[PDB]
Amino acid sequence: TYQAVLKVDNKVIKVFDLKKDGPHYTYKYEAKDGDYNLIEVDGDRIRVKEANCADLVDVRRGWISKPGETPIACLPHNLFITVEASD
Ligand SMILES: [Zn+2]
Repeated sequence: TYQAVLKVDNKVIKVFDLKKDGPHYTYKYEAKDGDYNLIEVDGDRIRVKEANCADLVDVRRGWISKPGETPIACLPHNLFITVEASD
């Protein structure tokens, strides 16, 4: 079993459990300045579904689910999603 760690501005703000038979939902990160990234968890996988950064690189990256995968990164918003083991 794995977990996704969402970090923004060097603060870990949310840890999502990645369960194969798990729920499907969205979580919105939105800063006071209007910068936002919409996280979508679908069972055991996670992505940024939508964002308003200038290049949408994190959106275009799509889903990750395994610890070794390159983290989802929105560099303009200083936001990162990495997958890791339940330790
Ligand atoms: Zn981005």
